[PDB]
Amino acid sequence: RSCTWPLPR
Amino acid sequence: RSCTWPLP
Amino acid sequence: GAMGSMERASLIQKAKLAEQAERYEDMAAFMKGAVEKGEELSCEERNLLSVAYKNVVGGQRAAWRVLSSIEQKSNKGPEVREYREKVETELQGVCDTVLGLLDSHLIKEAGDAESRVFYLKMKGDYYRYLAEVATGDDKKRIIDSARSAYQEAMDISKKEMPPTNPIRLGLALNFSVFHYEIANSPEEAISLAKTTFDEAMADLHTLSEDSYKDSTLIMQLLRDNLTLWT
Amino acid sequence: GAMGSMERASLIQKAKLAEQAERYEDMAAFMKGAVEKGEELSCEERNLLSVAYKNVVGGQRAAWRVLSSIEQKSNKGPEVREYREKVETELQGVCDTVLGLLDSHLIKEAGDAESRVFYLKMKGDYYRYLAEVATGDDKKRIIDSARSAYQEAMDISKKEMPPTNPIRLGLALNFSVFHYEIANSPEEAISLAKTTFDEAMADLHKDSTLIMQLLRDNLTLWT
Repeated sequence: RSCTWPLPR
Repeated sequence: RSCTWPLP
Repeated sequence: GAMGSMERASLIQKAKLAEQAERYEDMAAFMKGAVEKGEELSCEERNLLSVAYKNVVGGQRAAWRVLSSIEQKSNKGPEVREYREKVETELQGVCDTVLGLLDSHLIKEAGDAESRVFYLKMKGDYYRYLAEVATGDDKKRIIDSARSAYQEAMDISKKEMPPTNPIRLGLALNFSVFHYEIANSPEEAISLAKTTFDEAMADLHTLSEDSYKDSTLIMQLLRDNLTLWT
Repeated sequence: GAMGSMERASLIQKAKLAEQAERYEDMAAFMKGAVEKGEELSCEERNLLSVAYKNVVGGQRAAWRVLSSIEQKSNKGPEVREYREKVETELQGVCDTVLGLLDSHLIKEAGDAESRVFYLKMKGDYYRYLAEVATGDDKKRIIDSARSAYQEAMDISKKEMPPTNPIRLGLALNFSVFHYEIANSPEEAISLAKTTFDEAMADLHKDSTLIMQLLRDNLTLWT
């Protein structure tokens, strides 16, 4: 689950 | 803001 | 229609999958299909139907309120009206879908009291949502149709159910809100909510393990509404 | 198309209402209308386009992941696979729409480096969303299109942007995740993240330091 940009929410 | 059932 | 070629049991299973995936539009479409097979819903299936359409219409109602109050907070430029009408038309589309389902398939003379009351309460609730956004002659026919659906559900629930039955309470809660917020009859709202809360109090003894969590929660919302209104 | 009769400024204004209403599909459709007017997006408008499509595709990616997982843990009946397929098809339509907009209207020889990098990064990103659900020969074509877009954006960001610019940073982040999670190159991945993080500390002194955490957070997960 590596993070990406932009994030959600 | 009255409450109703079912709630969300 | 589009779900015509799918097995009833596959539609129920896919509705439960749409629920896990938080795809409530999908979930509603699946339950509509299951209903159109013409077989009665179990308790669990009723609950899938209600959850699907409450989430869909709940998001539309919340969107409509946001835009409505942006349309007032500056009351020009027609963009806010136009988008507000657009969300309004979609909301009416969903209500009409649900009212069509209740009329064509779900509201019957037969079946247990739970099921009868549950469908008629849903009918009142979905006319009430139409009422929230209607004007003119439309509004008056809509309010009258909501009242009549609620009143019939009330008559069955008083004759055939105990006063702490959750469906009974939930019904009386929503009807009290209709009085207060739609029919502009706040004394009617207040007396129904109190009478209801009290009759339920007078029997909290005779309350089921499974029902207790729900019935007490709803008695709590009646108390919270009475506080808001006095 | 659906939005052809509406004024550009009205479409932008309606996209902002939709955002406030959390109606991200309407937001996307409004912004697609605006792009189809054929004029450049301002920085504010690009972000409306980004945010609207990210939310739509975000929801669909999360739903696909829930269903794929139920499908893995359970295989006993075709239903889960059918619904996963259906979500997969909707995801792919959205990605195709975004890539259509980028190739037909947004990606130009002209403009701010920032603007050209933004759109090439979006193109790598939406090819990467396709690669996440793809198999076989199609996956290999999609991986090469993602790579080629990201690489082109990387060339520009390095010749024309500073190492702390959030777009350049986000771009290298996503491309490294692509390397590790999609293109099966942990070597290239790790190197890119370290090098990108390194060249950022050396120009430090916001949205810059989030993305710097994320480069380190990923590196933890990976090594």
